[PDB]
Amino acid sequence: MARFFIDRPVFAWVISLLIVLAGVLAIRFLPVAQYPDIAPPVVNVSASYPGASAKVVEEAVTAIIEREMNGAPGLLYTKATSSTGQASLTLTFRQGVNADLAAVEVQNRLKIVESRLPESVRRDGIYVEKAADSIQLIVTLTSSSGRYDAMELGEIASSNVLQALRRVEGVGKVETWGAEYAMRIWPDPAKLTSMNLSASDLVNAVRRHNARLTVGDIGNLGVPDSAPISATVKVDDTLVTPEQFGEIPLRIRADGGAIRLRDVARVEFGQSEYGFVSRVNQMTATGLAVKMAPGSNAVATAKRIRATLDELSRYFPEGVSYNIPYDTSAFVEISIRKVVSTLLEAMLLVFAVMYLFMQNFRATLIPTLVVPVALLGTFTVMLGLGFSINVLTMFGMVLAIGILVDDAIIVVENVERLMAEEGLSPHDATVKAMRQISGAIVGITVVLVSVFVPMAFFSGAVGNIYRQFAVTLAVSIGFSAFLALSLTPALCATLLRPIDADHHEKRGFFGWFNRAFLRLTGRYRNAVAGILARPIRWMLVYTLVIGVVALLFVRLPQAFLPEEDQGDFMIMVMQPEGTPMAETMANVGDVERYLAEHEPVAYAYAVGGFSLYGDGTSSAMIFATLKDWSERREASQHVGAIVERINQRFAGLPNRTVYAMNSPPLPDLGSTSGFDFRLQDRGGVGYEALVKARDQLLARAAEDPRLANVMFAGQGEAPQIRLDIDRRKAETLGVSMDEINTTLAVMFGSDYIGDFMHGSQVRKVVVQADGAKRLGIDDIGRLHVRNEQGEMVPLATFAKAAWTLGPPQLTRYNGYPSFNLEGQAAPGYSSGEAMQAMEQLMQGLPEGIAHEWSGQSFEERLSGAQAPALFALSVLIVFLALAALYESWSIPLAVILVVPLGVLGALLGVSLRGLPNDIYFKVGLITIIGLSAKNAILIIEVAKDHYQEGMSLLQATLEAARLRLRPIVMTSLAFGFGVVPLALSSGAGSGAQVAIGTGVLGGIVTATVLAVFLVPLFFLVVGRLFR
Repeated sequence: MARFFIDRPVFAWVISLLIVLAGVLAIRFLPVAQYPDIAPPVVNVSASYPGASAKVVEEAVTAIIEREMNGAPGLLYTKATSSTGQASLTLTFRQGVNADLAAVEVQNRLKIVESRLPESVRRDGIYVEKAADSIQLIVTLTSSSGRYDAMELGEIASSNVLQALRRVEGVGKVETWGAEYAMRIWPDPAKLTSMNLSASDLVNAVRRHNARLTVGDIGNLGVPDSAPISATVKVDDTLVTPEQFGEIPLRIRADGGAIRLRDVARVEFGQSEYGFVSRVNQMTATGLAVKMAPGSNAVATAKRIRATLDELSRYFPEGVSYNIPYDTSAFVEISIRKVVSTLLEAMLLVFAVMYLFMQNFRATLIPTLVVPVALLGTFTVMLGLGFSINVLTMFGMVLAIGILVDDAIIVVENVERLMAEEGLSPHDATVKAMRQISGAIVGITVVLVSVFVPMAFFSGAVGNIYRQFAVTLAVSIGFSAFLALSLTPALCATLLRPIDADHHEKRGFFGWFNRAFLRLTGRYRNAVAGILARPIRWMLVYTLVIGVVALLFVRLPQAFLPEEDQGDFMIMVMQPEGTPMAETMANVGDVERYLAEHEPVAYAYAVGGFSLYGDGTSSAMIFATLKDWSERREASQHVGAIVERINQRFAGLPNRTVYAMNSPPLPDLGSTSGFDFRLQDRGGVGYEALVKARDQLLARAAEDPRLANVMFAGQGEAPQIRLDIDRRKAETLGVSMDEINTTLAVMFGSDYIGDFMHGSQVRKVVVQADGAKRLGIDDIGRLHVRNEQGEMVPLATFAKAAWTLGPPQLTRYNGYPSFNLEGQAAPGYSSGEAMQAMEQLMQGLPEGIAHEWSGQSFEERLSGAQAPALFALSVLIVFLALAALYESWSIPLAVILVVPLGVLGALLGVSLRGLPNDIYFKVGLITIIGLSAKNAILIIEVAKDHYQEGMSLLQATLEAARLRLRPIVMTSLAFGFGVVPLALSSGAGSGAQVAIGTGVLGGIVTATVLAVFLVPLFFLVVGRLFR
C-alpha cells in the first residue's frame, strides 16, 4: 500500500484535499457547545392535590406512585417532594436509555396505581414530562425613567415576550417571576372602631367583589408587615382599579350615607406579596427564567432568543428595554475561542521542535501538513457520529497534535537518513524507508489507537466525557497512520531535494545544538550499559519507582472537574420559615447593595419567593453576571474569592443565611455547585430521630476542616395552627362542615387546609409559613358559625386549636425519607476530600440512617470507583494487541513495564502543583500510557528483529537504543511542547487547560527520561528469565 502512493503523487494529493474540503464543510455544519450532552434521561411525575397537607399528599399520592416505580428499566434513583400544593416525583434513569421509552414506561406504571389516587388529584392532571428544569437564561424587562406600571410591564413581559420566547426553537419551558399582583387593603383601626365595622366586615365585603383574598396581618393592623387583605387581580375581573375597590359599600349610615372601603382602608395596587418579586440592578423588573428544551444547542437557542427579543424591542414604548442579566451560553464562545487559540499555539510550538532538529523548511512542512488533514478528517468523523465542537473534543485535538506527527517524523527522518547516509535518490530513499519502518508505524498506531477504545465502553456521563476524548484521538491517530502511509510518501519524493538531507548545516546555534545532541547520545549509550551491567541492583530501583507511584497515588486527592470562572454565580438568600416577604426583600437588598457598592458585578438579578431549595415568602435568590475578566485580573477578583468574601461578610448577620456559590459547571446534573448528599431513613427510625442525626451531622461538618458551608438544602419547620375535631357533634348541634370550613377559609384564605384523619377527627392545619399575624388560637375559638336554625354558635365548642411546627416539604430518595444536604470543600481541600469527610462523619450516627450521593456527586463517585478497571483494561488490550501483532507473550511483557515510568511524572506533576486526580487527569493518564507504549515499542521492535537469543541480548537492544533515541525524542518533545500551552494556560477557561495539561506534561517527561534508561533493561530480563 505504501509503494502505491510513492509512485502516484497526485493520487494522494487529491485524497488529502478531499479530506480538507469535507472537514471545512463539517465545521460550518457542526454545533458549538461548551460541553457535550451529559444530561441523563429524567421523567417528572407532577400531581396537584389542592387543600391537602404535605403529609396527606405524600401518603395519598407521592408514596403510592413512587412505590410503583421501584423496578424501572435502568432507573438510577428516584426523588420525591411532597408539599402543601403538589406531589413531585423525579425519576432519573441509566445513561443511554431512550427517554421516550422511560417516559412510556413511567406512564404505563402510573395507570396501574391511578385508581387508588384521590379523585381531585386525577382530574386536576397527573403529568408525566421529560425533565428539563435547569435555568439557562434570564430575561428582564425594565422601564427607563418612570414607564413602569405593575399591570403594564408585568403583562408586557408575560404576554408579548413570553409568547414569542415559547415559539423560539430550543426553548423548553419559561417560568414567569414577578407577574402576579394583588389589590392591597390596609384597614385603619381607628376608622374601623369609629364606625361599627370589624375586620371580618371588610374581608366579607371585599369577598363580594374579589374572592382571591390572601389574608395576612389582619391581626396586626397598625404596624403591619403584610397587607391585611391581599386580593390578586386578573384583567377579566369586574373591579380592577383601586378606585373601584375603594367604592365598595360596607354599610349605610342613618343619615342615608354609605361607608365605603376607601373610608376605612388604604387601597393600593402592586406586585403580590405571595407570588414572585423580581429586581435587576436594584430596579423593579419582570423576570422570565428560560429553560432550554432537552437536547438543544444552548448557544444557538440563545442567538434565536436574542434575535427574537431585539426584534420585539422596536415595538417597546420608550423607557421599556429588555436585558439578559444571566446567560450561561455566553461562556461557550469564550471557552471555544480559547481552546482554538491554544490549538493554534500547540501547532506553532510543535513546528518549532521539529525545526530545531530537522532544520529545513521542506522536510519540516511534510509532517506539519498531516495535522490539518487528520484534524479536518476527525472533524468530518465527528459530524455523523453525533459529536459537537466542545472543549473536550477540542482538548483532545490539542493533545492529538503532538502525537499526530509521530509517524510522519519517522518517514521523513529515515528517508533523510537513507538519502544522505546512503546517497539514495529522493524516490528510492522513500521507497526503502517504508519497507523498513512501516512495522514501527503499524506497531505504534496499534497501541495508540487501541489504548483509547476501552474508555469509550464505560457507563455514566463520565463515559460520555471519555468517549469524546476517545473518538477524537483514536480516529486522529488512526488517520495519522493512514496519512503517514499515503501522504508523506509522495511529499517526501516530490519535495525533498538532495540539498536538504545534510547531516550538519548552518553552523552556529544549530551546529552547536547538533554537536551537543550527538554528544548527549553518547553518554546515553554509556549510561544504559552501566545499568544492564548491574541489572538486578537496578531492577530494585525499578521496584522503588513503582513504590513511590503507589505512595503518590494514595496521597493524591481526587476531584471531578476544576473550578472554572465562567463570569457568573448565584446566591441563596434564605430566611427562617415564617419570615414575610418584606424582611426577605430587605435581606436581598442588603446583598444587592453590597454587590453594587463593593464587587465587580455587571448585573445582579434578584427574585423573592423562588429558591432552588423551595419557594415561599422566606426564600429568595440572586443570579449575578460578573464584569469582564479583563477588569478582574487579580487573585481576589476570581469567583471563588468573591463568593468567599460575600459568605464571610454576611455570616455576621444572624437569623439569616446567605450562601453564594459559583455557577454549576453542568446544570443538567444539578442546579447547585457542591455535593448532593442525601441523608436517608433506611431503618424507619422516624422524623424526630432523622432531624437529630441531620442536625448533629451538620454540627460535625461545621467542626471539620475539610468542609465548608455544609447545610440543609431545604426549608426548616414552619409554625402552623393544628385544629382537632373530636366527635363531630357539630352536625348534632346543627352546624355543617360547609359553614365551619367557609368561615375559617374566609379569614385564612388558601392557607386553611386539611391533614391526617383518625377516628371521627377532622384534623386541619392553618398554614403560617408566611408569618402573618391574623387570627390566633383564641380568635379561632371565638369565631362564629351558623347552624341550621339560624343562630350564632362559638366555634370553640367543636374546635381545639394549638400552635405547632412542621416541615413545609417532605422528601424521599430511593423511596426512603430524606434530608437533602449540600456543601462545599474548604479552600485548598478537594471535592473528593469533602466527600470522604462527610462519609467519615457518618460513622457515629445511629443505626437506621444511610446516605446516598446524587447529581454530579453520584457521578463523581462512579468515576473514582471504576477507575481501577479503566486503567487495567487499557493496559490489557495493549498487551493483547501486541500479542496479536507480534504473536508473542514476551514482547508485550517487556513493553508493558514502561507504563509506571510515565505515571510517576503525571503523579509528580499534579502533586507538586497541588492539582487533584480529576477526570482530566484520568484522560491524561490514558494518553501517557499509550505514549509510554510508543516509546518502548519503538526500541523493542528494532531490538527484536535485529537478533534474538538467550544469555543476555545486549547486541540488539543498545543498537535499538542507538537508532531509536532520536526518533523517540522527536515525537516525545513534540507532544510535550504541544501540551505546554495547556499546562501553562493563563486567562479565561484556563482551569480545565492546566488540569488536563499538568499531569500529561509531567507524565511525558518521565515517560521519556526514565524510559530510555529502563526499557532496554526490560527487554533483557524478559529474555534472560524466559529461557
